[PDB]
Amino acid sequence: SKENLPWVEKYRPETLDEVYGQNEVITTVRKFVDEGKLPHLLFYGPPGTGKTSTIVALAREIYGKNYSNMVLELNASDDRGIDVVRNQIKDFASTRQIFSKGFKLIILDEADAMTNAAQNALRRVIERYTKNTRFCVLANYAHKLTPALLSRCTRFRFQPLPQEAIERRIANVLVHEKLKLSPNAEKALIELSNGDMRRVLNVLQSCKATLDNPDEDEISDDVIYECCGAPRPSDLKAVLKSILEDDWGTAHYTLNKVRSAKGLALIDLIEGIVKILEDYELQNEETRVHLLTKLADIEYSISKGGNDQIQGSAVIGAIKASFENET
Amino acid sequence: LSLQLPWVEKYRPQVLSDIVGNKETIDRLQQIAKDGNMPHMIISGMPGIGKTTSVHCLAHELLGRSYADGVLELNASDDRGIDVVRNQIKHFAQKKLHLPPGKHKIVILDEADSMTAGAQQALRRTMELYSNSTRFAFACNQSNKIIEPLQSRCAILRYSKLSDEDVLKRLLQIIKLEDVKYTNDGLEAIIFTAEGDMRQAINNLQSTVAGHGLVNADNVFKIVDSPHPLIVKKMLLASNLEDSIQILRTDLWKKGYSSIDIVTTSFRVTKNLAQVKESVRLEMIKEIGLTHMRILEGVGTYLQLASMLAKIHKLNNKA
Amino acid sequence: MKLKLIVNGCEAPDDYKLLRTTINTVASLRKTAILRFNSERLTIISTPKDTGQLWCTIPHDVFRLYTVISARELNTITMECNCDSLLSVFKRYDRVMNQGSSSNMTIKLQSPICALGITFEEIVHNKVIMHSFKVPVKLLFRAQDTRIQEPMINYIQLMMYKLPPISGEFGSAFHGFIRRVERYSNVNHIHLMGVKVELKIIVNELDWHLEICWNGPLDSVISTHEVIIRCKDWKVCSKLYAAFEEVVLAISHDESCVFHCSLDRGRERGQIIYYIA
Amino acid sequence: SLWVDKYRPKSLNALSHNEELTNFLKSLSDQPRDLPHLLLYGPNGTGKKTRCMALLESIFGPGVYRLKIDVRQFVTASNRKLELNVVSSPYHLEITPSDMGNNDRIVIQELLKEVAQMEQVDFLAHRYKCVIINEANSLTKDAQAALRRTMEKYSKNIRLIMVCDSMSPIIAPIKSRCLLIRCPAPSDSEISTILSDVVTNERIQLETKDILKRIAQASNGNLRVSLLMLESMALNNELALKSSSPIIKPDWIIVIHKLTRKIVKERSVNSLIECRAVLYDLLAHCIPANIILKELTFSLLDVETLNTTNKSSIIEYSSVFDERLSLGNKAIFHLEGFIAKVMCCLD
Amino acid sequence: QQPWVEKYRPKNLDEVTAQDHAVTVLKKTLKSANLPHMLFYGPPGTGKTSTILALTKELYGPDLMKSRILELNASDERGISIVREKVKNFARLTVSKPSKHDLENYPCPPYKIIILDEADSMTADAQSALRRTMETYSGVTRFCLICNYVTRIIDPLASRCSKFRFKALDASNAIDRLRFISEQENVKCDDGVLERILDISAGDLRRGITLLQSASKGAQYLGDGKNITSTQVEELAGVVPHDILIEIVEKVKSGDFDEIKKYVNTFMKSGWSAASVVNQLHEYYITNDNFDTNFKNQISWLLFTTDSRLNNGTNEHIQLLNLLVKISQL
Amino acid sequence: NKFSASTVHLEHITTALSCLTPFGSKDDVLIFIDADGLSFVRENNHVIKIQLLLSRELFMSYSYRNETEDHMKLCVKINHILDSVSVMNRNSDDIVECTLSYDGHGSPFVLIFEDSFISERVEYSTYLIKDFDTNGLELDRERISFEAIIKGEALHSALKDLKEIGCKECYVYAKTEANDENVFALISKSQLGFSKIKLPSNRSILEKLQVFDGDSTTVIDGFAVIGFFDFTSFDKIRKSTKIASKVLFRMDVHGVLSVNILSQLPKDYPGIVIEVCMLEKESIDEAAQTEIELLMET
Ligand SMILES: Nc1ncnc2c1ncn2[C@@H]1O[C@H](COP(=O)(O)OP(=O)(O)OP(O)(O)=S)[C@@H](O)[C@H]1O
Ligand SMILES: Nc1ncnc2c1ncn2[C@@H]1O[C@H](COP(=O)(O)OP(=O)(O)OP(O)(O)=S)[C@@H](O)[C@H]1O
Ligand SMILES: Nc1ncnc2c1ncn2[C@@H]1O[C@H](COP(=O)(O)OP(=O)(O)OP(O)(O)=S)[C@@H](O)[C@H]1O
Ligand SMILES: Nc1ncnc2c1ncn2[C@@H]1O[C@H](COP(=O)(O)OP(=O)(O)O)[C@@H](O)[C@H]1O
Ligand SMILES: [Mg+2]
Ligand SMILES: [Mg+2]
Ligand SMILES: [Mg+2]
Repeated sequence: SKENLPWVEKYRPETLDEVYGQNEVITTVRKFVDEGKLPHLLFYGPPGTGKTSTIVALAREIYGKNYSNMVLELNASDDRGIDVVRNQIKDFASTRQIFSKGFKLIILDEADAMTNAAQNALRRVIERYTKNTRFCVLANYAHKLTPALLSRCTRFRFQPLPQEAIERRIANVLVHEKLKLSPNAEKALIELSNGDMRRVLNVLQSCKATLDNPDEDEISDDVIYECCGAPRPSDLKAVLKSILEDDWGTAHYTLNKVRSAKGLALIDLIEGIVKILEDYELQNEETRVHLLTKLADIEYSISKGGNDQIQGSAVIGAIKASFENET
Repeated sequence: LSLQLPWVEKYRPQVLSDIVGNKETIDRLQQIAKDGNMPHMIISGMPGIGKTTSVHCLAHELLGRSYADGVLELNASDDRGIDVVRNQIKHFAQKKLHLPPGKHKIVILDEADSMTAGAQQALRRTMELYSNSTRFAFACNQSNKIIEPLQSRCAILRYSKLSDEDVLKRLLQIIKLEDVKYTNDGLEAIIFTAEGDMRQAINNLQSTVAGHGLVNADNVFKIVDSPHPLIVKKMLLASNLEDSIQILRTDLWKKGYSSIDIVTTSFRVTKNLAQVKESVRLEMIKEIGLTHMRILEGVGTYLQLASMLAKIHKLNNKA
Repeated sequence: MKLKLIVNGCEAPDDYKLLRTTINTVASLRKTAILRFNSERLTIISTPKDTGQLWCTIPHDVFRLYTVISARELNTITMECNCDSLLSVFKRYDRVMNQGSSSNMTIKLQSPICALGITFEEIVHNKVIMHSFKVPVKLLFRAQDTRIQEPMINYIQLMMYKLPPISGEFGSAFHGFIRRVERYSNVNHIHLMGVKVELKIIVNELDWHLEICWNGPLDSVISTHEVIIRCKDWKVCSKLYAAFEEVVLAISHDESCVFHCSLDRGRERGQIIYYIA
Repeated sequence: SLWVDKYRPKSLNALSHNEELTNFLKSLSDQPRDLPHLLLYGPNGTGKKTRCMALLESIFGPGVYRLKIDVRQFVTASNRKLELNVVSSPYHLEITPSDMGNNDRIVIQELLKEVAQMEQVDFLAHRYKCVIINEANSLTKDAQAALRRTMEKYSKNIRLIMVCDSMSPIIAPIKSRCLLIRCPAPSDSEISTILSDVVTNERIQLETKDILKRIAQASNGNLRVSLLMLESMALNNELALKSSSPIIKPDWIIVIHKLTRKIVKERSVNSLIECRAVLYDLLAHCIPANIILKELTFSLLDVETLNTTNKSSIIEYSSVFDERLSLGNKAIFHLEGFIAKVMCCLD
Repeated sequence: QQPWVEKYRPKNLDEVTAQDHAVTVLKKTLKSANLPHMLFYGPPGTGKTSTILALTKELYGPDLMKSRILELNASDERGISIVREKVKNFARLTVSKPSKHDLENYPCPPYKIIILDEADSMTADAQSALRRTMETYSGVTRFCLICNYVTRIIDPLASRCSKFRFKALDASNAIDRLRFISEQENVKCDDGVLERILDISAGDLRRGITLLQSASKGAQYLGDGKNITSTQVEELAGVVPHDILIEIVEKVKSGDFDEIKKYVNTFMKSGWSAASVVNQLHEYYITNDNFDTNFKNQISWLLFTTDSRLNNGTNEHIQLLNLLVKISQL
Repeated sequence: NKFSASTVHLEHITTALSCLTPFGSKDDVLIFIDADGLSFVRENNHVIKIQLLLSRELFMSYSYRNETEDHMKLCVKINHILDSVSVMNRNSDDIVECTLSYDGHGSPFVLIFEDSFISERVEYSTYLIKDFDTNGLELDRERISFEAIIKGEALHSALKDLKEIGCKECYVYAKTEANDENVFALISKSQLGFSKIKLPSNRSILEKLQVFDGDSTTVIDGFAVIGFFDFTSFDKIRKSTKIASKVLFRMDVHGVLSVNILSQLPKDYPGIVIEVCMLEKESIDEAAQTEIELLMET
């Protein structure tokens, strides 16, 4: 029945040895488990880094078959108010351990969605029952956590997934699905991933679905770019060359031809040209300022709708009028 | 598993002589503990500087063997409503427990900032009528969250941020009782990453010794990161745009910090930024808020942060 | 505008109990009620203007005295009266006759806001105790009166069903059928069904589905008919059927439902119609 | 009676302004079965509501002008027990949810979801009921998001003819599902002809027919305004339009003109406080701030003592502060900012 | 019968045109049972609601549709409480057993689909309660989020959902559907038509079908039996004629403020929407070869600012006058 | 279907179901269906668990055609069955006939009620089973610290008094003396203060009290068994003690308490075996037990 699951949930790490990327955190929590003392943990990082998998695998290693009766997993799908904090968490922490001779674990996922009233009442619950229960807090926005709750929990930062970890997980996925990935397509997948394994799996599944014969054909860069609808690395430099080297009559034609050959979106081209221009050696310090302050406004206006052609010409104008400073 | 408590709870001070920091306040608390007459007090300060372990130790020393039936600790985890104030606190105040002369019952209302208004207004009468037998010890993080009539009857004790030597002394005591190998630079890094928080110093030290054993700068900085407000300050106080964009990207975007967190910390850093003209500071506040609105509306991208930094540099160079 | 009537509950029990059947229903539905005193007939109205409307016809022969004169057409004057006070007075008379008495009700229109002088007598045991009451009412205008008209119901090829009388063998069974859905607390919509004869109470929701059935005999005097109704209207239907022997049920396909009640006084027959949208 | 509502055309053949818009409405009414959702946009006073009524008359026959008014009750989350009048009639329904306030979602999610789920099966043609949403541009962008799917899913039994002016604050999904019908304002010749029809019907004695032309140019393509002006002038002159009859104007227009004169003449902080007092007086009369800003701008641009630079600065500040007011909560800040910027730029 | 937009709505996945990168994946899903959580985003009128409502049909069948599908749009309450109770209880519900006919005809996947249409109108607090609902019951239920602005979906929700971008339907990839609908309704059109309807309606087949229906309803009203030309289409679309926009341009060239203000006052009386005249001016100024690089570089930003201000729901007269006056000073 | 069960004793099923109402009445109830019978396992906050036992002899019919699986687990909302089975079985001439059935996974739980002329039918769609182990909240069979048998009426009166006096916290005493004296009291911490409800040592109320050494075999005299239980969980057995004749109390050294309600219609069926397992509080305080002991001394 696990083969009828999405690839994001099908390839969830069941053990702590299947969590890639985060090494200084896994190798610390494993020593915490082996020593026998597990402090109050806080897991922080971008989405899709492996926090909710790491904590569940850690608790599975700690408790084994007693996971169900020794773990209280509460998330944003539950009414984690002050009444729940005082009426469920408190009596789960107060009651004695069920046969494990150790501590209980209370996992508060998406704790950034908890109110300040429910977060200022958990502090003394954490402090009082530290002997027989422990608290793990998972969040991606640390500005919604109260400073005292941030002080009571040991902080572990889940960095964005490096290229090597993403490629080693991609190898396992390819082995399990009997798929093939071109060397030029793995780099594109890693670049579009932005440190998220969920994006890796959700793109690879659609790439497998795109292939006519998933047992003989290979997922090239064309397959990835067509499935995810992203501009090619050549279509992101041809448009920039037209904007920065041609006139105002052919740059528009090149842009509208690139946006019509494969139906590319304006925002993807904007965010690709921004990355391309970030490597430029602009020697005015005002060209960069103008480019950023204008392309950010165009990006903000795109998110609210409006005329597409007007914004497409505005990108050309903002890139052209900025390099006039450099020259 | 094991019964080994975390060092935050294993090394919680049980006497007033082990609480480091605020020497002028701890000495006064010891004087109160010896003399006996304890006035109503409000202890406030930053988190983790020793505000709870001070009141608990003071109550323990002041009451001796009568601690079980002489104190009433009501925290935010308990229903501190108006009914509880009118019934449980009233009945504890009306209790006639006989104590050594000078000693008084102590109502340790920890986290009193979260208490409602009607409960505090009933507490007004509670400390007004029953003041000869019981005494109230409010512990908070912000003194303005307790109503003015309640603050009038109390003595305000303002705990301060702990220095780099008191925390070092307590850390050395812990390392001496736990046989931990260390190096001076590692301990200095622990103090630097603690930011005057003893709890977050003990936690970082425990994590470092569990993960690597030896407390050096590398083993510390590879498990606990430098404080992100001090990196946001470095990013916001740069000279060129290509030197602030580098600190933004390689130290806040590839490390895993959310854009909304960066903006929220930038606002706080700008509020406390020094050697900056007030017009520049207010313009920076406006530009940070304009990006905060965009991020809250959905566009939380690195390009928006780059534009915010570019506008900050624009207002810096001439405006 | 002179209005005066005399009621005797002990003299005629049927017309009197139908008056009890009309007053209880207009009390249970909503506050205030409309009373049009036509020169030959009375009609007690509770117009919420989705919520249902009741139209009960009360003849002029039910009361001992029906003197009604007004300057409007057919001596029609229309009252708006708070139902709680008249219900209390009526319950007082019920207790008066329960303790043992045979006195009559003298109801006079004594003075646009007016009141009814509902006065009667009670004897405890050979003592004279006079019960005087004054229920404040308002005078509806003729232009306001013509704005209220009885809802129309048609059955081009629809289906009315003859509900078995409650005095028969199947009357208690059908009453239990109607009240079975009333036992559930978390019910707000009931889906009636019509097959030609079976009727079923169906309540389908996200996670649970009632489907109560009537397996007894049914009659339809002389195609699918389903409607979604509220539970409170079904309670009102239960109360109306409990006090009526002749009950007529007609179901329209996704348009409306009508609960028709009739008492054969023969003489003009008193009828109660509950229009349900 | 009011001459606006006593000479209103009640048919598609009685509507004499634009022959091109009548010939398109007749084409729409030729086959009412496949009538799409309609969005009528144009200048105020053109007669978009009258043309909607004429289209409904041509589709559903006569009887669309007998309007019955019933008040429906809606309850919010906080149990505020809000209120809304629902003008209705046979074959069609009329709602101005924007009047309810920011809680227009609670009426477009109840009335528009209860009349779209009725199927209107009478005694067998289900047909459709036309719902007219007056002031479709005043919705709070949440009434439209709960309306797009509502009118897309239930289009079989309901049709929506939304009437609005300047359909900028209408979201793109709503305009995508609606056929946009432009209603241009009549020229001065058509307005003069209509006023001639009224004056010969009402038998008032006019002299120098040019007066009707003057009313047409003063109304600025507004039939309602022109008819009200004509009635006021005839009543104040005792049914005799003399050549020197004063063209009466709305009082708030004169007050805005006086405000413009004060701004042009006096440019100081105390004059700015007096301008705030005038603005508060105007705001106390439920005059929309966007209309006040538009009138202030287009009356300051008519001053003959201002050069091109000052007028360009005025229009730039007008656009900036209009955009600021569109995305704000308190309009007094934006109005004061615009007035202060104009005062600073003039001197 | 019915409006042409609803009459010609796709019923199966073989009539959704020009979206060949997101329909092929969903059709490959028909054979397997590993449908991921879907995030459908794109321009309005691109076929997202016509794609999900067809994929659901192909997956389940009409009889299983009422039991294995829950649809929540913006027209009903979708607060934090609703997400926490109704959606969670539907996700916790066991998969209904298909009938023999359903199994023998339809693939009948062992999961249900929760469609959240117009998810961009959902608060960020209610969106946070779905993050664990789509992951704990991912093997019993599936989620499909439909929106027009992907930025209004929170990043944690966008990470768990596979993103399918629906391309804009221009005159190159959506011409076949319009030509099929026109032939099915016996609409006689000139050459050039059905390529101008798809250009006036920028990336919106719904508007391109409604405009064709409107143009046909007048052609069958005149009764002359003539072919619809390229001027009538603009006449019922709202496009400003090339003789009034030319007057606008040649009045802009003479930078007199008063004459421009008077002509704009006359123009706004005709009822033209500013969002169309700004677009036409953008085309005229960008495509012209009589203007230098600096003029176009400034006109692009001017038109962008005007369009952004008009998108927020501002007065068209003030913004149009400001734009034209600014152009006259370039 | 795969399982079918019918009965007429709706009062017994209603009483069994009303014992699950103290645990919320607005959540999920998990049902086991095997050859022995059908049960309702209900747990709250992983600190207390109640389990019914309706034997197959209780119903007149019990088929259980499920040959493939030993038991069937289904999860439904509890309030609806509570509202349904409350027919009170009036009009004794025509007894309302119950009919419980469950065709399997995907099928809804059916409650057909027959009133001779009326055949109503309620379908309960089952929910996905939560990943929780009912074996966790279970007591040892080798580590019993004490075992006591108490009559239902005295225990019910004790819990009623504790509820009336508030009883925010409760304690349990179990001390056996060498002179055959057995003491059992429910000491409580309430608004009043320190209150003790000592059960009588007579065999009519305390049938058998045996205190062990954690081995369930040794009989040590002069030792005391202390159980600190939150009265929020301890009050859940009050409604179960209102229908019981004898109650069995067993606790181990790991702080779990098993309240075994013995309820004493067909002749073959034994009754409703209601088992309420409860977890002990940690009791970080150490002088509280000393004060309990001193209060029991005098
Ligand atoms: N280090 C990793 N190694 C392997 N798979 C990973 C890793 N990190 C994430 N994944 C995959 O991404 C899926 C989602 O990650 P989760 O850990 O469940 O959520 P998360 O990473 O904590 O992000 P948030 O903050 O909860 S939105 C997992 O089920 C895995 O399939
Ligand atoms: N001055 C101090 N001397 C010794 N240990 C200290 C000191 N301040 C804090 N600690 C340590 O901090 C932990 C206890 O923190 P608390 O004193 O409860 O915090 P607090 O200052 O009351 O802050 P809040 O209000 O509870 S967030 C133990 O690990 C103590 O050893
Ligand atoms: N690819 C397509 N093929 C055929 N018809 C299409 C296509 N895309 C859109 N349409 C038509 O566009 C009209 C509306 O389609 P929908 O999918 O309901 O709208 P939409 O894509 O959801 O846009 P919204 O609702 O504003 S987000 C229908 O008449 C469809 O037939
Ligand atoms: N063709 C016409 N002939 C005469 N009067 C007209 C015509 N069209 C509109 N009117 C006048 O316009 C008035 C109503 O305008 P209204 O519908 O409110 O305009 P809008 O819909 O733009 O607000 C009516 O009083 C009517 O007299
Ligand atoms: Mg997670
Ligand atoms: Mg503390
Ligand atoms: Mg849609």
